[PDB]
Amino acid sequence: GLTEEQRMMIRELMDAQMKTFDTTFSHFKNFRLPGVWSQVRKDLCSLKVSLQLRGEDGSVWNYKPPADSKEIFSLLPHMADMSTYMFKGIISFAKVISYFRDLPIEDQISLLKGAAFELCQLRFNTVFNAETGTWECGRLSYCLEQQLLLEPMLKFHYMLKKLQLHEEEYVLMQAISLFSPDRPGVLQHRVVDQLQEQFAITLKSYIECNRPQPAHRFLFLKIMAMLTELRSINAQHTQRLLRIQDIHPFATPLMQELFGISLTERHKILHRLLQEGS
Amino acid sequence: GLTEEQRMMIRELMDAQMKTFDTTFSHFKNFRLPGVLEAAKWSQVRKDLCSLKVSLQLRGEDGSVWNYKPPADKEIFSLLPHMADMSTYMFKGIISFAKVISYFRDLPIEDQISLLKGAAFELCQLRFNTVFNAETGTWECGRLSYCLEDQQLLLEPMLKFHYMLKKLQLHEEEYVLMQAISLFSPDRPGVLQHRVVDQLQEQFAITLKSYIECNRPQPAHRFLFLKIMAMLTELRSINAQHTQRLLRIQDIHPFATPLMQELFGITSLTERHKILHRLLQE
Ligand SMILES: CCC[C@H](CC)Oc1ccc(C(C)(C)C)cc1NC(=O)c1nnn(-c2cc(OC)c(OC)cc2OC)c1C
Repeated sequence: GLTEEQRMMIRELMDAQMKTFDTTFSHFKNFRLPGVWSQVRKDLCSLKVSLQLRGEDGSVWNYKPPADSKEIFSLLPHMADMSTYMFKGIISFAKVISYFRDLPIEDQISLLKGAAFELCQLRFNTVFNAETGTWECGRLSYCLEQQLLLEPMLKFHYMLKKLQLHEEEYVLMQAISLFSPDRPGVLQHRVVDQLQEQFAITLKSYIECNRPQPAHRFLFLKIMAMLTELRSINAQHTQRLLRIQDIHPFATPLMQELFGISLTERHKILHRLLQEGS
Repeated sequence: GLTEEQRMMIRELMDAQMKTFDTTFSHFKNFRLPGVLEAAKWSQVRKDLCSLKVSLQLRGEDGSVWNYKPPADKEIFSLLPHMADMSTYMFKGIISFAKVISYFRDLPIEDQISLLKGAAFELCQLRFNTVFNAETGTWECGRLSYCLEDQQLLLEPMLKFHYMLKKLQLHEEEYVLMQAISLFSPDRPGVLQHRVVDQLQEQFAITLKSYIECNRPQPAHRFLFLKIMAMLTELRSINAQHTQRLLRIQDIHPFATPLMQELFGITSLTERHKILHRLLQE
């Protein structure tokens, strides 16, 4: 049994997730596609994937990427368009949350700047297939091509998928990650921290009310440990992606705002999206 | 051996084939691709498209491979715009091939149109056979490949034609001689100079027959010429079948390029074939 606010808190996060997560990716359209230095290449080989695109008629386009030999940056324009679409649903997810919109406009930008990558990877894990190693995104599919676990990103997705979390546990991780008080640029550190502690208490209470099996022992502490690991991966890959942008500019205008390439003035797209409605 | 006129007859056909056959399909660009998105009229159309089912493969300069798996069953009309662009590109190379031949230029412009109107499909299949892989079942057109999908395929005469013709393992000179015999068919609709085209076709047949006698062993290729003539006869029937299959599909779903509309009878001999007439002047 959870308190009435804990029940209300989960139902709002669940309602916000349903309204702002295009799990079928049907509204993802107008995306770039592949046409018909030593420190950089070591990272891209781990996340090498093949792109599949199913059609409403039943046809299947399949893209096998070129081998290792300006060929490792062919999928990045598409992945930038995909990451931007995912984050636009993340922004809408934050706007629906009542505790988020009541924050100052600068804190809303600072929180989304620090949780952009983390909240996308949590939503990506829900469409990740453990056996096939494929992120099934409705019309689109991303299939990979023992040693991969050395890459923290792939290792994070396999460990998180192994926990077999509920929808409520996924959206609570998004709330705990979004309401991080120690993000760069946050002013209301104390108010955001108070909000984060309530999401953690709600997550801890939910697990005790629905997970009696021994496979889920210490599950709350595992989740909190995964959120810390995901925070480190965020710092690694955000620093890594700036090197690729430095050599081959590929980021969309919204991704450029999130990287640093007044807050409301240099984050014009993010400011406009926070003022717009559903 | 071969007579000096027959030797020069092969040299001209080989020269015409070399100048007009983009064997690597390097100049085939700007083509359409399948996008990322009464009752007896359709019933007869579905039977035609399910016969030949191929998957499209696109190799890239960097090493990437785009692959298109066709759908099942207005969904079976996804590959037609691409094949219309491929056929038109092949037709233009066939027209240029005939224009290089001196025996073809001396014919009236109407007989040139009539011969090209009846042998356009046949000469493309002969060129397509040279890039067909019997083992993999794929037409390798350089960066483009067309792999078939399921004796299940021998039922269609078109696929059976390519496998039987490939088994003969014909030379380049024998292939280009088949094109001349097929191009100079005197019994095409609209042909006027029946005797010239018939005598010209007989000389190409004699040259092809004499070429086999002088460049092949004695007992092994004793009937190779008659096998070739049988394949040309079978190929003429496939042309009549395919031409009728395309008119039914075009009537329901227009996909024909302007050049294909003229060669197939869709809307004087030069009044209804203005595009084909212009390509013969230049
Ligand atoms: C389902 C597709 C995804 C998949 C899920 C983990 O994974 C990838 C797999 C392969 C590749 C290759 C290009 C190497 C082939 C990439 C990814 N993955 C990504 O391309 C990516 N995933 N997240 N982000 C990202 C997003 C952000 O917010 C918009 C952000 O903040 C601005 C920073 C980000 O990166 C540090 C990217 C660029």
